[PDB]
Amino acid sequence: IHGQVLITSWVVIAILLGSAAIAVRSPQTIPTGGQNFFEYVLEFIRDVSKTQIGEEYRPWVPFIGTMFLFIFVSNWSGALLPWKIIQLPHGELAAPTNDINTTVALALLTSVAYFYAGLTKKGLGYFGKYIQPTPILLPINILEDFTKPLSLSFRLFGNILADELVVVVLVSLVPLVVPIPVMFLGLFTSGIQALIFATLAAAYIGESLE
Amino acid sequence: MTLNLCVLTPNRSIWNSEVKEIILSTNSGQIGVLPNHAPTATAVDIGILRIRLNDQWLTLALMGGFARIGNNEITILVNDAERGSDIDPQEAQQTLEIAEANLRKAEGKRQKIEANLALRRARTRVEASNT
Amino acid sequence: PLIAAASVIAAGLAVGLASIGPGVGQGTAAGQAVEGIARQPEAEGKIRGTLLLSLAFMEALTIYGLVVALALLFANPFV
Amino acid sequence: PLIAAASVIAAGLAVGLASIGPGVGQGTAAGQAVEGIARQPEAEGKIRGTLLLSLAFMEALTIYGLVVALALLFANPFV
Amino acid sequence: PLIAAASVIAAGLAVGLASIGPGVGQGTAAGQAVEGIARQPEAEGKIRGTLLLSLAFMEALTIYGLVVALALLFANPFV
Amino acid sequence: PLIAAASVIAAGLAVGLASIGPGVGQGTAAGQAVEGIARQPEAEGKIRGTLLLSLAFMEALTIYGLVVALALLFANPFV
Amino acid sequence: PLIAAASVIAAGLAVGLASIGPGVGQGTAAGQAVEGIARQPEAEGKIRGTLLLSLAFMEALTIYGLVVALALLFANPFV
Amino acid sequence: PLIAAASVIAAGLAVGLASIGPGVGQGTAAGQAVEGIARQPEAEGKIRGTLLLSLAFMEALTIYGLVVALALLFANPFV
Amino acid sequence: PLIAAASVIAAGLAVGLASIGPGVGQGTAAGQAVEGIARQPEAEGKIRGTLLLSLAFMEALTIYGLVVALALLFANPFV
Amino acid sequence: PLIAAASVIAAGLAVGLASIGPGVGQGTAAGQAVEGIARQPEAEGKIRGTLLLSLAFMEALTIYGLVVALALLFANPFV
Amino acid sequence: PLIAAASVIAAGLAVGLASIGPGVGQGTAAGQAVEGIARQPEAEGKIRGTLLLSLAFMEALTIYGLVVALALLFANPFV
Amino acid sequence: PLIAAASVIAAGLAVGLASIGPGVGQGTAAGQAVEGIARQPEAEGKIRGTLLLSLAFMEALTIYGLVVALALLFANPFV
Amino acid sequence: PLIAAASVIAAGLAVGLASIGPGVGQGTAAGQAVEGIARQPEAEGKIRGTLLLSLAFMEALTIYGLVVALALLFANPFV
Amino acid sequence: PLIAAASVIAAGLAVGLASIGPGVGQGTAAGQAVEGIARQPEAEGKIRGTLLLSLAFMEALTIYGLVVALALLFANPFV
Amino acid sequence: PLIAAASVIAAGLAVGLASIGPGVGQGTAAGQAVEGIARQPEAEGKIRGTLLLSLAFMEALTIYGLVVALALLFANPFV
Amino acid sequence: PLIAAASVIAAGLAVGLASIGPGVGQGTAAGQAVEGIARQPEAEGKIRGTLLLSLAFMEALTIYGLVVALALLFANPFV
Amino acid sequence: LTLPIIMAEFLFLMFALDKIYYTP
Amino acid sequence: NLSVVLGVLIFFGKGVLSDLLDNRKQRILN
Repeated sequence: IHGQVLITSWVVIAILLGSAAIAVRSPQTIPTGGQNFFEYVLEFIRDVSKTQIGEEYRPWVPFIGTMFLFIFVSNWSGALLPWKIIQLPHGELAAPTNDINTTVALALLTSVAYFYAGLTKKGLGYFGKYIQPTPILLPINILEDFTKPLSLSFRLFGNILADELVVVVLVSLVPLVVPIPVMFLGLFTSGIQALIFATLAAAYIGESLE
Repeated sequence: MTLNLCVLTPNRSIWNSEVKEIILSTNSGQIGVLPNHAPTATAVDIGILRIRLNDQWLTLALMGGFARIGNNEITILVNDAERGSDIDPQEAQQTLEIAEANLRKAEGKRQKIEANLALRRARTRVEASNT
Repeated sequence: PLIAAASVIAAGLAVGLASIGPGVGQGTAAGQAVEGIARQPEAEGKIRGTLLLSLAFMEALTIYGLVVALALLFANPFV
Repeated sequence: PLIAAASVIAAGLAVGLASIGPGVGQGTAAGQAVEGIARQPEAEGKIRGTLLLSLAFMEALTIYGLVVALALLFANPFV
Repeated sequence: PLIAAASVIAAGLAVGLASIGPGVGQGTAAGQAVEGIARQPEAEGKIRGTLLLSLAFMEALTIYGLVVALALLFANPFV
Repeated sequence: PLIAAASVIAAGLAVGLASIGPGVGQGTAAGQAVEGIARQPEAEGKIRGTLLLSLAFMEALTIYGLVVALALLFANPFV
Repeated sequence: PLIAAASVIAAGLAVGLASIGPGVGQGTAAGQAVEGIARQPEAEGKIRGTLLLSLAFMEALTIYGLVVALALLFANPFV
Repeated sequence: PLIAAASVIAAGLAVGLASIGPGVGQGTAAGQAVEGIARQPEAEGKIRGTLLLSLAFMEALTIYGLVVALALLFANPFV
Repeated sequence: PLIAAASVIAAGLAVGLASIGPGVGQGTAAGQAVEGIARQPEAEGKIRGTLLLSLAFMEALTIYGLVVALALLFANPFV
Repeated sequence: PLIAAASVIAAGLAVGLASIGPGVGQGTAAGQAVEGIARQPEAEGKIRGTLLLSLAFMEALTIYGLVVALALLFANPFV
Repeated sequence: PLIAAASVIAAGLAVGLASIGPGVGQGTAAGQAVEGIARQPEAEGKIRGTLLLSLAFMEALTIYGLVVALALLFANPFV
Repeated sequence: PLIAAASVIAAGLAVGLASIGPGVGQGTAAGQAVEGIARQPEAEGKIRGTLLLSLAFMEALTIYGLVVALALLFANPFV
Repeated sequence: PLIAAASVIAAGLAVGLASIGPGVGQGTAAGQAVEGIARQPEAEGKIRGTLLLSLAFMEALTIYGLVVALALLFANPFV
Repeated sequence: PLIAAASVIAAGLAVGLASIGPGVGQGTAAGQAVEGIARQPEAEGKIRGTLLLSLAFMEALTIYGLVVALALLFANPFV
Repeated sequence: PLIAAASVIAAGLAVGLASIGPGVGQGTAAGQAVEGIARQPEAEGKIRGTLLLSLAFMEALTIYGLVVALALLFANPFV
Repeated sequence: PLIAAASVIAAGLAVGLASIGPGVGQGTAAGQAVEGIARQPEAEGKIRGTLLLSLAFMEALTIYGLVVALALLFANPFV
Repeated sequence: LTLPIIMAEFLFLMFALDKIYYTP
Repeated sequence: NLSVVLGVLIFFGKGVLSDLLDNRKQRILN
């Protein structure tokens, strides 16, 4: 396996598996500090899903919330985790998203997701790729089918991996006193692009469902 | 060449004297005029008309309108005109206070836009008064 | 070798040639949407979500060149 | 000694020059979108789809440059 | 030696220069279109059909450059 | 040798410019079309047919550069 | 030799530029044209003639460079 | 050799830019012209005359460069 | 040797640029002339003469360049 | 030597060409922002939030060039 | 020799730029002239006067480059 | 030697091309602010801080180039 | 031999730029002039005073580059 | 030898671009400022300080480049 | 021979750019001047003072370049 | 040779771009100022000092280039 | 095909962990 | 050092997010 990413992705997935039990740990009808964030993020899933997917947003609530909150916790492990002293001879210790493979996995997941919706809910024989509006629109089918997953992934992946490198490229020259607005802009936009992959996934499901 | 300044309101005309220098505010800002400006039509907001006839530039208030600065003529069509010195500054200022109070009360949309209107027109009455 | 020199020229000029477009784009977009937030203040969020999605779409453009520059610099399959 | 140099110069320049057009066109489209949104808030649920689809067609023109540059990076036929 | 270098620098430059024009064209078409929706938002489908057809047209404008660059990458008659 | 190399880079720059010009052109044309839509949806045929014809005039532009690039690449008469 | 290279790069730049000019030309012309057709609904049976004759006058401006490309690539007295 | 390659490259550059200019010119001309024909649909025949007059005025400028280029190509006094 | 080459390159560049510039000049002029024909119909005879006079003033510009190229091509006093 | 001079010129050039956009970007954004602030005393904070949002979003772009210049300056695995 | 070879490219750029500048100059000047003409249908000749004054003053720029070009080409002092 | 001859041009163009962009944007934003300031006398002190902070954001892009320049000039490791 | 070879390029480029700039300059100025002449005819004669004075000021700009070119041609102490 | 030789070209181009950018910046800023004074005559005491502080923050933007130019003239720890 | 060669091109380009800039500078300045004075000749002779002062300040930038060009021309301290 | 020849081209470029930027800047600023004098024909007392301070702070950017020009011509620490 | 291998690996990984987290 | 400053400011940000959300849950409770 590609170890340099997998080793740290294991402990980030451990953070995920613990947040899986955070649900069943504390029941609060009125959630005070911290859990109100959980309810607000559930509301955020409601927002993006009901806004873009359409009707069967709720069985896709899991599939959108997973990538959204996972980009959240991976931004956490990338920047906000104190990792100055730790040293690995296998490679840099930045984030789970350091490898292309995680983002192409999210890509294929979203792709087969809207393909699944468009094959089940619509007909099996033909879906939006079939050339109904104008029968000479096969280049549109080819291009969009070929470009959606990989660049869908690249949109997030580029910024996240770029900052994951830029942080150590900055510390290699100047200590942490200078790179901190860079950390700020990164922690700013890394959750936005999480939202972006989420809403574009949702829009592709809506395309499949229409 | 020479122009005429004839303000006129929905009841009558409150000026017909041929003046030298009119400078009135507009929605876009201010425009100044001296004899024979080019043909022009300028929407004039609620701003004083400090009319500099040679020796005396006396303040005139107006409460919204329109203007036409064509050849040898300046027609000022406003809802109401008032020479600045006509209004007492004490009651002018007290009505400025009541106007600000009206906008303070006016949380509603209808009442608040009409009160903003009344406010601005009352404040310009103050500014016309003591000058 | 000379491969290092030309590759480094590329790693320098790539992000510089990238960063110009989304500059003017983000500028006009932010200006217009903020004038809209001024015009109708209550529509702040309905302006802001759309502006933000466009903004991230523009960040992707420049980040293509940044990724090319970084993959050229450190993880270089040539040098 | 020269083929890799020219390949990497081309890969840098392509991914730089890809973001020129879309980088400013997306700002134009999204500004004039969010202006119609601020103008009438109701149609926004419709407007967002049109503007994101324009964003897709426009992100395509930078996807192309990144793809050619990455092909010169990894799957390079002439080196 | 020189043939591969020039072929590959042209392969990069083609797609790099390719996306300047339509990258502003699609944006300005989408912006005028979305400003056209603000008045009549039910004819949004009408505007969307025209814009989508013209976006296929404008995507051809760069996909032809990409065709030249791919026929220069893999379908080479020279080396 | 040098000849096929220069023919290649000529084809590349040619298809690049043939992309650039027609791109912004078609975009302005489609933009003012989708702007003029605003007065009536019922003129949509009179808009779309004329625009599609004019964009065929404008695609002949880029296809000129593309067929010239093909004549340089595949039907290279000098090498 | 260079006798080939100079002429072929001449043809390439010629067709590229002959495209890039009439590109914005026909673009703004057809944009105002469809704007006029939409603005005046009776006039469509008249606007088409003037628009298309202007379009052909503009197409000549690029067929000049295209026949230049042909006479340089194939019908060269210098080869 | 040198004078031949110089002749063909001079012809290429000359036709390139001589096709550039009149494109933009006649484009904005026809645009503002059809704008006017929308603003006055009564005098279209009288518009047509001055239009075609100015358009021939413009095409003369392309003919100048094309004559210079064909003289550099076929009727050359320097070879 | 170098005299003929540099002379013909000079002629080509001179004509190319001198046919770019007066092009956009003529375009703006003719456009404003036809838009003036629109809004004020009863000016036509005065419009035609003044427009053609100014257009000839603009023609002298590229007449200069064309005849300069003809002098450096045909009647070269140096070779 | 050679590669080190290449790295330092790339370090300068990266920021030099990646810097040119964010200036006019922030300019247009803050300009329409402050015009809106003047248009209404209320929305200034909702203006300033989205404004500094876009300003930091913009600053990120030039910071990318700053860090790639720092890497070509000190921390470069090729020198 | 080298001097007479190098002088002609300089004179060519001279005449080219000299023809460009006053091109757009006279263009916009005569454009706003015919705009004033369509404004005042009576004062057209009095307009024409200042128009020809302006056109001659703008053409002076290009006649200066032309007398320099003739003094370098035909009445060359240095060769 | 050669390296120090490179770094100085690098730092110079770095500061210049970092100054150019903000040199465009600051004037725009500050000019729109000083147009909007005279409108409402209340919001002046509010607009002051917004403008100063945004202009400092723009000056950030040039102090970045200054940091690059000082590390290239004084704290240079290569020479 | 070499000084006289260098003088020509300076003279030509100087006169070319000198006709480029103030050409469009005087175009804009005299265009707004003749445009406003229609607004108030009675004063056009005394306005022509400002016109002639400013146009002399502008033609001085070109005469400066011209006399520099004439000094480079005829009266050079280095030849 | 070459270090100081390249220092001078660096200083020149640096101060050049540092003059280019904030030049047009100060232009647009000062123009809209004096226009803000032109609308309301009372705006003088309001706008003076704000305008001058804007111009000062533009002054420092180019004084960074001027300091670098003068240091690369005199403060040369390399030669 | 080379020093006097380079100082020549120096003076030429100096006066060239010097005459470029204030060309459009004075152009737009005098244009706004005369359009305003035409639509309102009330303060004509009193604006003429500020007009001539503005043109004097705008000729300052070219008189600096002209005197430095003349110092490069005649009073060379190096050769 | 290299020092004394290389320096003066840089000085010329310095003063040239120092007239390039502030030229157009000062132009548009003085133009909006004089249009302001034309709009309000009696605000001259507030207009004089503002316009002259703005023209001075524009001339500063060219006086800087003049200072570096004199420091390159007379007080060169290198020769 | 090593990178597609790691892609399919993380695909199944997200499959299982996604489901087991994001149902309850 | 600056790591501590960053952690403290991010703690403040967690606090402002949590208290705005507590205000929302106060709306729901009312």
